[PDB]
Amino acid sequence: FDVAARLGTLLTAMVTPFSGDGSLDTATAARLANHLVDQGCDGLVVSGTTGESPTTTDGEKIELLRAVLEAVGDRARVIAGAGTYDTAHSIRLAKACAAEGAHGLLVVTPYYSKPPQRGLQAHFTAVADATELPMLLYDIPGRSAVPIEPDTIRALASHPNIVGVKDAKADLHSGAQIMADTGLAYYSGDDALNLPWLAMGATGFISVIAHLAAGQLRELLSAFGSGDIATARKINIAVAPLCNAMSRLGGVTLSKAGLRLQGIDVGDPRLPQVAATPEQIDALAADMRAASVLR
Amino acid sequence: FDVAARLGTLLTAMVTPFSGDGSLDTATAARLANHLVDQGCDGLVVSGTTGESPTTTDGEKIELLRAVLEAVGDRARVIAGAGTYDTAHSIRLAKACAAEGAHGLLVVTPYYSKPPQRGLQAHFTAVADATELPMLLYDIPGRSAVPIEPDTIRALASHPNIVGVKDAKADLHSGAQIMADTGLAYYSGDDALNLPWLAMGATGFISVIAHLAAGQLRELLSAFGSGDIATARKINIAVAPLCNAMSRLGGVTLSKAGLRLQGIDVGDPRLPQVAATPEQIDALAADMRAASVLR
Amino acid sequence: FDVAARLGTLLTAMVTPFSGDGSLDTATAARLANHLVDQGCDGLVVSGTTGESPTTTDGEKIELLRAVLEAVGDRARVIAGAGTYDTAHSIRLAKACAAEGAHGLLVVTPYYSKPPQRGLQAHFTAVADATELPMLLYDIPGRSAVPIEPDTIRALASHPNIVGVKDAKADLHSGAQIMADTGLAYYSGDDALNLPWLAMGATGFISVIAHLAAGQLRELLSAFGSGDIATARKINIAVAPLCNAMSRLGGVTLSKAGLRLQGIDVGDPRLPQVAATPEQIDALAADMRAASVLR
Amino acid sequence: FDVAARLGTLLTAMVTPFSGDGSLDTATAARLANHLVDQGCDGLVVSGTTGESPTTTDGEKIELLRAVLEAVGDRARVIAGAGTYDTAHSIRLAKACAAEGAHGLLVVTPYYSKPPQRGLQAHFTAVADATELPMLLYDIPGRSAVPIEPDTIRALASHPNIVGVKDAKADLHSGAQIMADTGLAYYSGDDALNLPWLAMGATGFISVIAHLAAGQLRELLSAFGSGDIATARKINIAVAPLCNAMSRLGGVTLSKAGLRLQGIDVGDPRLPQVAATPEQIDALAADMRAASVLR
Ligand SMILES: [Mg+2]
Ligand SMILES: [Mg+2]
Ligand SMILES: [Mg+2]
Ligand SMILES: [Mg+2]
Ligand SMILES: [Mg+2]
Ligand SMILES: [Mg+2]
Ligand SMILES: [Mg+2]
Ligand SMILES: [Mg+2]
Ligand SMILES: [Mg+2]
Repeated sequence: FDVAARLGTLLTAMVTPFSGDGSLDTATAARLANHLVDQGCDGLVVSGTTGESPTTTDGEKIELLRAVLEAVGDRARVIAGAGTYDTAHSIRLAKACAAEGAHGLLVVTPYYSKPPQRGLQAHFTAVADATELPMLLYDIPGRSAVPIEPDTIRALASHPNIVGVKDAKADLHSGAQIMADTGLAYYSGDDALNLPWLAMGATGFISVIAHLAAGQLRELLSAFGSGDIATARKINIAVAPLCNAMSRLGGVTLSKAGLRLQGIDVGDPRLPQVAATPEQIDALAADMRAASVLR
Repeated sequence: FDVAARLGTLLTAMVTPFSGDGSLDTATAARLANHLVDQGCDGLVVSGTTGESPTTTDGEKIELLRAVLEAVGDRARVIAGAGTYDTAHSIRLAKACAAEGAHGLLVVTPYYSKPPQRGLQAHFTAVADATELPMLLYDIPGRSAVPIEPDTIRALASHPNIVGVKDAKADLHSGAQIMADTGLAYYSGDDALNLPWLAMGATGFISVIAHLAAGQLRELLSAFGSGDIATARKINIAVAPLCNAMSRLGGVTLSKAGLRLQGIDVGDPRLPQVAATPEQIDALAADMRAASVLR
Repeated sequence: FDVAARLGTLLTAMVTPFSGDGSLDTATAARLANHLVDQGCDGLVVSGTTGESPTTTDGEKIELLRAVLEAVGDRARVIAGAGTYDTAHSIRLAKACAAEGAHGLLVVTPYYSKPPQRGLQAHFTAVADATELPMLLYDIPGRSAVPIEPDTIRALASHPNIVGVKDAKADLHSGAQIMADTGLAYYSGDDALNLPWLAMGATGFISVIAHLAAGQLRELLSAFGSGDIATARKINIAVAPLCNAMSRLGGVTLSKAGLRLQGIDVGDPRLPQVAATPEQIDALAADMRAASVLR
Repeated sequence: FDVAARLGTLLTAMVTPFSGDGSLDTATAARLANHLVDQGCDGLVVSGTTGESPTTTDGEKIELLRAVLEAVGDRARVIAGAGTYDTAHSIRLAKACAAEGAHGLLVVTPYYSKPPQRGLQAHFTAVADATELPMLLYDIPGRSAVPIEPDTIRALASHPNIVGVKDAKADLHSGAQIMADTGLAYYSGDDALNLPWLAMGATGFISVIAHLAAGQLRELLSAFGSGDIATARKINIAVAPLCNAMSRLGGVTLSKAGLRLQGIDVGDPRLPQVAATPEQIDALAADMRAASVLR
């Protein structure tokens, strides 16, 4: 299994565009997907956290997945977010996404209900048992309120269909050892730690700021891969203001406001997420100009 | 607004009983509701966290609410959990619960997606606007990954339908000041802090261990309310092993295993929650014997 | 052993007054000690955290202890802070304080170096063996970077000289069980949790805000003791602004600036602690007016 | 100012050897210093955290510094740990260390007392003003209970003697931006993050596991410096078991037990730190064999 070829190296956790009435806008979704791949992404995650998976319906997730596969599926990998805090629901979503032709699944730690580690294991195993797709665990305790503990990640690595981890936990030392011991592929799921994750052996990024700076993140991956760490560091510093704006706004608000500033209107977030205020737009524009992604 | 009369003073966040095949068991739900009210609860919350709100459908929640209202609605207050991380969904569920005849709503902080405080305010206001029912905010950052900050609670207090807070944040000092300044009623949402919350002015408990020890928690409330803090303290120590077991197991696993030990089978949890192991059952039984609610 | 009589019920963790040249001001220490006892304290802790134990010498600690014993030792209990992160030093200081006539010892968890629990346990028992004085553990992981875990506290309880705990860890449920199981006396070491700790069985307070509001805290203890929880709650709200100021400033800065505002100059802190800025004094005076301890 | 030449690139935060009766063992300190430099360290920190700075006297620290300077000062850089939670004491120690011929100073964030940021700034400025030596800030909030906030680091960067940071805070993103903006040199102060810190631009390591594996850490620095990240990553994995053992034991217990296993007896720790148990020695020996530093 060639993870870089099968899932990608630079993915955006793409926003889900909404029309002015809040409804799903698949035409803009196809335009945005083409834009992000043209800028350097070789894969996309649809209905990740940044895609507002909490506020879209099953039917909207499937419509979006279909539109993005049609738009870019012949030249980029399209990974479907399919996990929730409900194992039966997650299985239904995984099967539906496989039926549409998703290239892989991203499955987040069940949030809010804080299952024990053996419940996390049974959950992820049940989802991995539901389809033949390659599956990435998505470890984000800062959102889900429980981590996937290292012993649990290691147990899940023995599943033939679980191929890697999108990490937003930042235990770089543990991830390095898991990668060495199990061959799971790691993706950085926190843009601030993209470069440290590459140092520890990560395959690539599942990025939020790639909405705005995909070309530079592609240059960073290439520079690092060729051993030119000084250039990778310089690019990382160049895009650092975008990580700073992400910390202020969150990925959903940042991505929808930033794309608008770049001339790609993707609508507003759905409640309880909120659109950036005029003052926040002004501060975001300043960071984007500093990062050379806005005139 | 007489919160103690309209919502209760001892509520159980009732489990949702499932049959052996995992389906909803409304017959057992009615039997359990009657048991908990006969043992001392003057209200019940249906489809709270402990009721496995993540893994039940809208239709199951409504069918359960109807069954519990028909069983105990003439002699106890029935509060419906109606909040998720999706504002549009939360509004639909609140309206459906009001149409069934719920006496009040429990609305948790949107989990996982980490909206900003102004998004929380818009979310809670939208849900509070949706029906004429009294509403409790449910502040549990250890599950939802964001708190309701005190400025946000104070802003929401002026909504005519928002009457109180189920607190699982444990900021007793902040809650005391909010109670004093706004008149919001507070309920303890963490059995470990039941007695500290009463000292600070809380109206009562929305309890997990009341599944097993409702009679003693009623005595605790009566002892504290009569001025016999020493006896309230002794009762709190008596039921402390149940709080310890809840820390080990979580409320869902604890409540379903403990009720089975007491002879009221309510089925097992739905994944990703899990039934207690044999070792956990033995340790739980020991705590229940220590708390005089078994054998 | 009568802890309330031997150690007290309302203690101030007294500041150490410094003269204009920075030296120890024992005349002001005696004046302050008399003031705090006259206002309602029945004991004092000298060279606690609030007494700037980090920046005073052993000789200054002994001179302060001597001055306070002379001033109030016949009508109040004087407890000496004697613990550091160095077991040999802690033993030396404990012996010197006992030789001066201290009535008891306060011994903080070794800070910074993060010993394992068995090292903490060896440390505390070695200090407890050094003198025949009664000793309080001081559990403050937010400062020392490690807690005294409950199994460790329970093991230390069987030492005859270890009679209680000054708690700044806020695990009210664990402390309640430890008091019931072991008979250790608890003192609130966090003013915001004074009333919760009383509800769980604490003997009293080792207080910072008693520098400014000792009379009201004595009234709180009396009201709680007589079962007038409504009055205790009302006093607790009345002094809450002082707790808020303490959260902004820390105890050392708050106590020295607040005493100065009340007309009792005790000098300024030693670096790295700092005196309140002009705007901090303005904000502190507002909280003191709200708490009725400043005109 | 050539930080790599003036302070080094691979430093050990060297243990302080004690004799059987616990007294300072300067002959063994000189022997250990020569060993660590021969193995690849080009500098040493004496009386850091791992050097048991909490439990040694000023006189012992100066005797140790004198002995280590005599042993290796002509061919390695000898940095003196000079910071405590007492600014006046820290200044005395810094001046005494400069008088002995130390090549630089390592100054930890004042621990336990939680000064505000302006107090930290005044503290570090006062210590930096006390000598002509180059000085490293040591940011370790997990031990000291307060961080050096980025604004504070940036303010201190302007001091001519403050030349860099030993980081154990792990905010790699902030450290990268600080290095870019100020030119401060960063050293990894947590072996688990050595490789990520190099990726972000760190100058080298102030290491604990270098007591046992200095040769491999030197190879790691050399491979990374030459752009051979794959080899650096493989060496980092090879020594990862030592980082795991550090997490279980702490640096003081690990280093003294591991050196003894290698045939370099440096005595035992001073209370409250403790010597490894037989079971801990067995588990440590397994990790050392895995890392190829024990037969
Ligand atoms: Mg939904
Ligand atoms: Mg659902
Ligand atoms: Mg209305
Ligand atoms: Mg209201
Ligand atoms: Mg000293
Ligand atoms: Mg004795
Ligand atoms: Mg004892
Ligand atoms: Mg000392
Ligand atoms: Mg400088």
